[PDB]
Amino acid sequence: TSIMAVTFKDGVILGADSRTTTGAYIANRVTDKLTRVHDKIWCCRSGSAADTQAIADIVQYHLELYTSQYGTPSTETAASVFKELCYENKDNLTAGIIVAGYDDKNKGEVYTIPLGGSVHKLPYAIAGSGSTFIYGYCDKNFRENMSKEETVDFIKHSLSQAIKWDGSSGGVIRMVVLTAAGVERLIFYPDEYEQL
Amino acid sequence: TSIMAVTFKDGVILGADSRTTTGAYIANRVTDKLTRVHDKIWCCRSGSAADTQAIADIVQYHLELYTSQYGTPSTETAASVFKELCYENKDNLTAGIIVAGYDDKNKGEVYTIPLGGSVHKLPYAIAGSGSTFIYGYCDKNFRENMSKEETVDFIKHSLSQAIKWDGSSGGVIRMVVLTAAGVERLIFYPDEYEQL
Amino acid sequence: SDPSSINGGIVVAMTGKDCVAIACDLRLGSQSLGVSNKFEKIFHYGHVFLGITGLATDVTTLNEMFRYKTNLYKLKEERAIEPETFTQLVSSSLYERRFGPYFVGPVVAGINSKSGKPFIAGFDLIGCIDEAKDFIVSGTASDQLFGMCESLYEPNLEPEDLFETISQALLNAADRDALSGWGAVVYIIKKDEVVKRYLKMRQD
Amino acid sequence: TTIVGVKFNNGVVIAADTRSTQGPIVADKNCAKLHRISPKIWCAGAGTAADTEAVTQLIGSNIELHSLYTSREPRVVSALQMLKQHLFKYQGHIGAYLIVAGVDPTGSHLFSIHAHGSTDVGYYLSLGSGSLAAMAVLESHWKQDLTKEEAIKLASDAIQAGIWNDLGSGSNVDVCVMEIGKDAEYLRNYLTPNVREEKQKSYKFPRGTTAVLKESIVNICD
Amino acid sequence: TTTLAFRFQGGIIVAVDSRATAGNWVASQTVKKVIEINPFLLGTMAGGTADCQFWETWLGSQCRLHELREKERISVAAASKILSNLVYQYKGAGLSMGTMICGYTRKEGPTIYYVDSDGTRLKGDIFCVGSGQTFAYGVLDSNYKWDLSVEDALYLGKRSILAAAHRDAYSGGSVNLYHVTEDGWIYHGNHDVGELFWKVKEEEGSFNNVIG
Amino acid sequence: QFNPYGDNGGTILGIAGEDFAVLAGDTRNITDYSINSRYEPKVFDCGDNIVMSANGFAADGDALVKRFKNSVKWYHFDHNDKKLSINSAARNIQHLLYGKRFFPYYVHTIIAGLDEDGKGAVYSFDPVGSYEREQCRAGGAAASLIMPFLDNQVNFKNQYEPGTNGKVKKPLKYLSVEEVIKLVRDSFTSATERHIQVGDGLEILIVTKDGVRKEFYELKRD
Amino acid sequence: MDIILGIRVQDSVILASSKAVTRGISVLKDSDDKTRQLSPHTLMSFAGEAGDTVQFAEYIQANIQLYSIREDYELSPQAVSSFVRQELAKSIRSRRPYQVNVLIGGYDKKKNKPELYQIDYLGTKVELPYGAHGYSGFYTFSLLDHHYRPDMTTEEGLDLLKLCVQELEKRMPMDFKGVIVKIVDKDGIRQVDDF
Amino acid sequence: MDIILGIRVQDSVILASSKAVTRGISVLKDSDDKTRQLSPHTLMSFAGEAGDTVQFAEYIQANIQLYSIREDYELSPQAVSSFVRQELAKSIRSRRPYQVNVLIGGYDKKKNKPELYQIDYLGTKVELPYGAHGYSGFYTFSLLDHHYRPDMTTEEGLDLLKLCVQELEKRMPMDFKGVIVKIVDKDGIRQVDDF
Amino acid sequence: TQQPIVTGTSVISMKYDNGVIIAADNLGSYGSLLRFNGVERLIPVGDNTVVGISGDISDMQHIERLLKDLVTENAYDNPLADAEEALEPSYIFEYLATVMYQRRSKMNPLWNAIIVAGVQSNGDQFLRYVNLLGVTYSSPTLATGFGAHMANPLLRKVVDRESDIPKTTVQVAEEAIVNAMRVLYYRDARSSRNFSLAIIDKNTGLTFKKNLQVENMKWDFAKDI
Ligand SMILES: *[C@@](C)(CO)[C@](*)(O)[C@H](Cc1ccccc1)NC(=O)[C@H](Cc1ccc(OC)cc1)NC(=O)[C@H](C)NC(=O)CN1CCOCC1
Ligand SMILES: *[C@@](C)(CO)[C@](*)(O)[C@H](Cc1ccccc1)NC(=O)[C@H](Cc1ccc(OC)cc1)NC(=O)[C@H](C)NC(=O)CN1CCOCC1
Ligand SMILES: *[C@@](C)(CO)[C@](*)(O)[C@H](Cc1ccccc1)NC(=O)[C@H](Cc1ccc(OC)cc1)NC(=O)[C@H](C)NC(=O)CN1CCOCC1
Ligand SMILES: *[C@@](C)(CO)[C@](*)(O)[C@H](Cc1ccccc1)NC(=O)[C@H](Cc1ccc(OC)cc1)NC(=O)[C@H](C)NC(=O)CN1CCOCC1
Ligand SMILES: [Mg+2]
Ligand SMILES: [Mg+2]
Ligand SMILES: [Mg+2]
Repeated sequence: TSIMAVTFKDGVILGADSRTTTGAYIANRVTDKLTRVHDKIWCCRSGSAADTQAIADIVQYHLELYTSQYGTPSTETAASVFKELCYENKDNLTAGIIVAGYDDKNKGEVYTIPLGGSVHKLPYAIAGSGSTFIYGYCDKNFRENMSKEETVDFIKHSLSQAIKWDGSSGGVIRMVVLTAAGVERLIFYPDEYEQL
Repeated sequence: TSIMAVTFKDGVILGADSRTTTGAYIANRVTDKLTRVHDKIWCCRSGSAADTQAIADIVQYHLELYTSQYGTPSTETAASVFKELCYENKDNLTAGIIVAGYDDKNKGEVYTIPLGGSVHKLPYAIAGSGSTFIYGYCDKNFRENMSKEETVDFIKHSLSQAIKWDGSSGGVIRMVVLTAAGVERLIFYPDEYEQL
Repeated sequence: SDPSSINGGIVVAMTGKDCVAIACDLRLGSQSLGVSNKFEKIFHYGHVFLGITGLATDVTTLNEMFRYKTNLYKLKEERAIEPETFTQLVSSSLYERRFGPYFVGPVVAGINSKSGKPFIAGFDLIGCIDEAKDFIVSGTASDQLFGMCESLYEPNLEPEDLFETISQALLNAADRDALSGWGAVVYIIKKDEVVKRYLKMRQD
Repeated sequence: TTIVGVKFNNGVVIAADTRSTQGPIVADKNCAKLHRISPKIWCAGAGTAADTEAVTQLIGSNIELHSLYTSREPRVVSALQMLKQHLFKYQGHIGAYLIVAGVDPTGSHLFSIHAHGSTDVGYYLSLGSGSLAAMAVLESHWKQDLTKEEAIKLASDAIQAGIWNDLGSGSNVDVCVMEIGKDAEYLRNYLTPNVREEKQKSYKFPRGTTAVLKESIVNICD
Repeated sequence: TTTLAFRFQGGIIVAVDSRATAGNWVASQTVKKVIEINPFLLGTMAGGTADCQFWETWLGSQCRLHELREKERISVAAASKILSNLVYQYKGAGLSMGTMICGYTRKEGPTIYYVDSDGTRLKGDIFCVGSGQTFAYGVLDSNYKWDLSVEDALYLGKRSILAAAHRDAYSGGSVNLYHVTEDGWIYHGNHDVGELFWKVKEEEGSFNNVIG
Repeated sequence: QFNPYGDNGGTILGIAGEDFAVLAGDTRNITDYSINSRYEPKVFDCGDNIVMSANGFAADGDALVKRFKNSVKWYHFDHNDKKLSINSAARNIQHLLYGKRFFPYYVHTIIAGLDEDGKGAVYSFDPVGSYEREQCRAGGAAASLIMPFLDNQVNFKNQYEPGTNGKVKKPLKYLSVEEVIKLVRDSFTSATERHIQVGDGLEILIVTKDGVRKEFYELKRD
Repeated sequence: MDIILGIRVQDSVILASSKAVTRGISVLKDSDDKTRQLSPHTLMSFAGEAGDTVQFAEYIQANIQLYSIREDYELSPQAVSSFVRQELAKSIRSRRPYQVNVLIGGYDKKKNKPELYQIDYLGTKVELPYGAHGYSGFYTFSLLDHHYRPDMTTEEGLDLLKLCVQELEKRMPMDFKGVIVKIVDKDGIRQVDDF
Repeated sequence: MDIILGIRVQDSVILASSKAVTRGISVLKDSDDKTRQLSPHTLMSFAGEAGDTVQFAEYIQANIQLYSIREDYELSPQAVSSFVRQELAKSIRSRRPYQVNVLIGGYDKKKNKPELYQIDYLGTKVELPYGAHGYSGFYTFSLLDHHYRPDMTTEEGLDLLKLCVQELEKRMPMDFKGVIVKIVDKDGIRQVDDF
Repeated sequence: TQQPIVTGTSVISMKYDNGVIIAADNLGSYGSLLRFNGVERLIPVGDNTVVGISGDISDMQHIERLLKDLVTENAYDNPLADAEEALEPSYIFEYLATVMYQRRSKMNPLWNAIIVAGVQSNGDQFLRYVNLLGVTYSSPTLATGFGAHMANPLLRKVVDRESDIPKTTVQVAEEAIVNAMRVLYYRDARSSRNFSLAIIDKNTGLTFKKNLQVENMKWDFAKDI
């Protein structure tokens, strides 16, 4: 994997490639690594496909039960549930999850949760094997309060580079836009992003 | 280490940090990883300090003996001697060397030699542990036939990022400019590059 | 210390025209040392026959266990268990010990008393059912048995001809395996008579 | 094994070869790798043979009870959810690799599950040792908006690729077609391209060839 | 393998089985485990087939060179020591051999030497070598007397291999008999265990453990 | 760590008649679960009416055959074009094999031809050079399947004269070349059914006093 | 532990068991009786891991004695052997298995027949005319294959047994300090004092 | 191999060496002489790795015999022991060391004194009144510490040696099939046939 | 004893009626890092042979030098170096096969899988494989690495046996090869989009095509998943 989530003026955008591997074999070239745990709280999944799925399913269950009793959960709350699972089962998990959501009070928020189960709230986050190759690029190019079109380009260019160098990354670039307007799914094919 | 060599209009420039480590301890914070094997053929050293030194010394000896008999060696010739040593002793070496030189016929040339001892002629090369973090940035920013000032900025900004993310890299940014004019040594201190 | 090849032994089953045959060797050893030449590996519960190869303690244990289970079956069902049903019972019982298995290679053989159809089946140590029209093999000389059966076997053999085929399959397979042999028993099974024959074979 | 699953116009089709192996030995030359979870949800299974059969029966049993409880036809996502949570719980020790497909009130579906409990979605999928041979064919010939007869052809061609090119696959091609609004049709031995040629000789022995030491009538009656 | 050779009043008996194994796979049932070095010398083979077969044939070439150079047949002691000194040079390399060098010379009389691959060399009257050696010992020791007749000694040797062939899973096939006298060795036939066992069982009344 | 050995599968089979000998071998070549070639011959005419096959690790097999073929050539040069007898070939091959006792050729070797009395001869070797003349030998991946069938049909093992109370054995007799080829073809079709590494094609080399003849037959390709 | 033998003849079962108890480079005892009487007509010899052997033997003994008192009846040798096998068959899949091999010699009073059962620590049971555990079998089985007849007397059985002990004393590496011999027949269990 | 003892008394050195040659679960021989005469008044016993023992003993024997023929003179026991030690001291740092432990019993004709040297495979030499190699020492040293006197006769030495063999036969795990005893004195080397 | 550092993935090839086709992508992988993109893994020897190499690239460059040297050495004292005594594909292969097996026998292998494709002087198609173990084999279609698992099945559908070779044209053959290269780009995680392809024809000779790209790819269905 190569995944990232980026806050901006109107909210937050999540981005991911679509490659799943079993060794050097691509088991699935059209994967959806951006998953819904709540209406406007989503996560990017990296690490073990099985572990991250099992975690996301449990979180989605917890937030559904939270909503039934206390109404819409905050993005921080969603990240805390992810953390609790990742931290308490650190010995048996290989999951690097980025949590991203949109409140109307808090706007866009991004939390990253690495292997150990620690929580880190950031303006933007990158993760997955292909993230290593774009730390330099993303630090140099990220600006706070970008527009939607700027953030889409930032993610597209970043993941394009991650995909180019990382063999464990590829396929399409999926994106999910979280704003007050709603939820928008974007897809970008090799023929576009490869020649950026 | 984080090292790089970049060809440009007037020739080639080599760049390196100055950190040497023994675990997480910095044994030398003012290292010179840019070494002279000939008047206008230099190399960047990454990997084992002892191995790369022993190789560079042998190469410098070979090129000195070459010059005594056949006159100035080409940059390709210098890279071939490095390769021969690295390839034939691949089991006992941990050396990632970038060879960079200036001919008047061939102008600036860069050859990179990774662990296996293969040779790769490129417009520019990056290597060392800290190179991983700037593949994205360098690919996006490199242009052929840059000026001296542009190339210096390209290397300075690149190594600045490599240094920022890599714990195995730091200290000063040394550079060596190879042109028809001669050899110029440049140094750039933390207070300048850190806030780029 | 490979549980399935400490004691040695083989079982083979075949189908014929309105009949089935199941055969086994008599050896029980402890690696190189031959200990017993009377150790039969075929048992029966009513008209359903079960052969078991592998670790002898488990062979004994499973026989006792399936006798136990088929006796309670018959008391509650008020009828003898059929081969297809027993096959399922064997599979369930083996998979119950999924992460601490019996080191065995069971083989079911018999004729369904209602339909009259000949039935054979094989299992791995963990319960996978292996059903076959022709033959099932098991034990330390299974490779040999596979080769013998695949070449010698033809469909719809008469009981007297089927006896010759299965016997020659077992004997020649056993003689190429160090841990199998030391005598042999063949069961010829018809709809309502079963003949048991002891074979003369080389005793080395 | 080689197994595949292919989506089409009004449903989904799955297929499989019929070889079972023990190391290099062919244990079963015509085993059934296509399993019925519910009437219109079918499974193709590769990996540990006993595990695929046992996990498919258990979830199939629980699906039937669930269907009876809810007074509803079972959904593929329920089978998928139950299988994956069972397999995940056992951390890959239950070596079941499944292609789950079927039709339900929600529509037609195609999924795969791995032993550690991860699931995929797709229009075409392949699992097992001959999945690379099969996927090569699927990647070459698949297209959007397949018909029923095109999907069957594509599926069986993908299985044939495994049969011929993978040593872990062989013998016959089983197929199951699950179309919306219709009964699922299981096509056992849909193709049989590996019939054994006539033997050169009959090895029927003269009666009396085998030396016998003892005879006795066995009592099977009470 | 099971191989034996014992000394007695009438010379030396040598008896061997004929099985070859690769794990539990019976590779052969008709292998020659006695190699005839000259008209007065025999070598028995146990352990690695290639190791035994190669080096004992080589031993035969060395013995031939001795009698060419010295104009005299090699002693059993010297012949055995050529083999033992050879395998000692390879000690640790992983050769696997249990051999017996049996023969008659004027200066020595009937003589048997045990030679193995860790360099052990022993003169003795009775030895059994191979995976089934213990089974052969059991029968041989409990029936051995120095005063056995040639007829009885031949049978005991044959019967001891049969005992081991039966009990030891890695022995079997057939029994090869040899008798070594002052006049040289005499071959006393190949005896298939397939027929020999039942013949011995019936005539002798032994092997009551087996279903008759 | 680098593993210098590999397993290229396949199986071979040698039978000797009264005035002839056959050496057969399938033409399939494999690594792991992939087919490298459907027709890669491993039974070779080495000159002097000697046919040879070294089955197992093909690189070692080819190396050995190459060295023996070369050995035959130099035998002619050094000993006035004298014909290399099958027994002398056998002894020579032992020294080839044992020369690498501590880094062995990973192959089961079989050679066939005629002895110096004109009678059919088959010799077989273990990987390090132990050898033995026989009427019959199967080698390679399916050796354990075929060999017991040969014991029964060539050497009439476990077969007694009918009605003689298991007292009189079926007498040994030489088989005709027609009968032998029937057994070879049935052996290989049986082996192809139950062994995954065996199939594609069968190539038989028949050796009489007139020379070396070849026959080819198709085998199942799954 | 180490050497335990058993021979079933016409009218009795004879068990021979070594007297040595060795630990390290010291023979701690040369008069150890490696046997327990389970019932008046049933004897069990045992060999194997230190501690386990006696602990198991006495545990079986207690159970058979408990049965005898409860039912006022002696279990058949076949029944006792089956009970013992099952205990070992349980044991082998325990956290710490009993590493004990046993021979059970008994006289069935209902059948008027001697019976010998060989059971290893895995729970592998076989009825035999003669039996042995450990390395002893590698010598004695072939010896008995030759010299044993099914219709022998107790005296003939003892001479046959002397032949086994002599062979073992000749070819076995370790000094096992002779054997204690016991006879099981219609009159119960008795020990031969001069062997 | 296994048991080799040595006792130096007033006028002689007495070496006792076990007769058993065991390999696996079979005693292959019970009359093995684990000794070589190096010179008329020097005897060497040996124990250790199979093959190595005899190969080393005979190699030393050949060298001492060569010396004797060259100089027409017998090396002193002290000189022979020093030669043997050095050969072992070389051996221990070879590619494959000799795993052989030796005792050298000799009578120095110039001094008119018996001498006993114990040398292990490392090349560790000591002169002793009594010596043993392997597990034997764990019993015999303490026994001899008690019963040994420096002025004993050859007969007293043999009785002292009988006491050692009896103790070993009682407490040692393995059957070593008795010992061959040899005496080294002013008249050379002779073997006691009835021990 | 080695471990491969910079590696090249699949090399694929097949025979057709008049000659052979061979292809390999232009990637030099450094583990999971797709390090070098201008690597040529097809090396022509003369005008009648192409050697395709996968595996360790430092060893590939060594083999390049050997072949280069072989051409030089063959020209020495050879007036027919460009005629009857030119290097045949069969000579080039046997030389490499010898070297590969010798290196494995010295426990220091050249970590490569190699396919030698060419046309003999008599017009016959040559196609044979050799690898680090010294294992050699020939077939109407040959492929290394992932190509063995994914390309061979596709190429065998065109040429399944010897008799299919005369029936196969260069257009049909090249189409299959190019299709296989696309499939490998979908499914091999260490493959690149850019590749080289070579045709050695008995009439038209050696045609070396550089900077080819995988195209006509199906990705649109991804939006629905
Ligand atoms: C990139 C592609 C490489 O890791 C991503 O991290 C990707 C994330 C992803 C994939 C699908 C859906 C959502 C998110 N991860 C994988 O593709 C993952 C690689 C991986 C395997 C095992 C790991 O440690 C346990 C960590 C990462 N692939 C898988 O999970 C595949 C489906 N399964 C296997 O490779 C089988 N594994 C099971 C665990 O043990 C090793 C073998
Ligand atoms: C960056 C700092 C991290 O690797 C560079 O690669 C740097 C290159 C350099 C340093 C000085 C002068 C010229 C070039 N490498 C190091 O600083 C190097 C790290 C390294 C150690 C061992 C390696 O494998 C053998 C590879 C890289 N540091 C050293 O060589 C220091 C001086 N020595 C040690 O750490 C002692 N090593 C010796 C080799 O075995 C492990 C312990
Ligand atoms: C192909 C044939 C594998 O090459 C398929 O995956 C196939 C799937 C299948 C499903 C249902 C019914 C039949 C076949 N799998 C097998 O045939 C499977 C191969 C296999 C076994 C074990 C494995 O390790 C987890 C992986 C693959 N065969 C079996 O399970 C056979 C029937 N049983 C055994 O081999 C039992 N052995 C296991 C080892 O211990 C001794 C007994
Ligand atoms: C009995 C049957 C127990 O093996 C005999 O010892 C028998 C002796 C014998 C001697 C000459 C001719 C035929 C038979 N030994 C064997 O048959 C022997 C058993 C054995 C196998 C491997 C060994 O290495 C530790 C030692 C002994 N069988 C073989 O040698 C078989 C035919 N070949 C191989 O196992 C090939 N191996 C040999 C060692 O190098 C690797 C390849
Ligand atoms: Mg830093
Ligand atoms: Mg036997
Ligand atoms: Mg196939």
